[PDB]
Amino acid sequence: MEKKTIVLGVIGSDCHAVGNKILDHSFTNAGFNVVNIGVLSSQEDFINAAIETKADLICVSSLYGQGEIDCKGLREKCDEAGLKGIKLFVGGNIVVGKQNWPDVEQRFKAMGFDRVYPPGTSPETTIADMKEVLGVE
Repeated sequence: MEKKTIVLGVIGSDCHAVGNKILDHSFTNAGFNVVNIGVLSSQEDFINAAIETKADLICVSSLYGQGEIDCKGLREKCDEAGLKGIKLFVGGNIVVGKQNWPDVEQRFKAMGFDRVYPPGTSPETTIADMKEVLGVE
């Protein structure tokens, strides 16, 4: 929970990475470690490196630009009950929704250990990245 490990990346077509947008600065604001992959959706590949670095949380810079891979990727990592990564502050993740998610995160509402930053947030919300996840939920 206070593990120094933040694996960040993804994003689709949007300049380059307006998510990169120093969410890694929040690393510093968490006294955590950096595990920037890039703009890939390395599931089972960075899951092998999630044992390595010991990914505490995952920060996606995409509102579904990772598929059902990253969706039931970390949910499967919970359901793994071996790989630690039950904290997923998934930036963007599904547009036109906040709290009230469709049938998709209806089942992942029950899980709902993953929060999302609504489209139109700020890096001010990333100060709140590791403020809530490290604090209490």
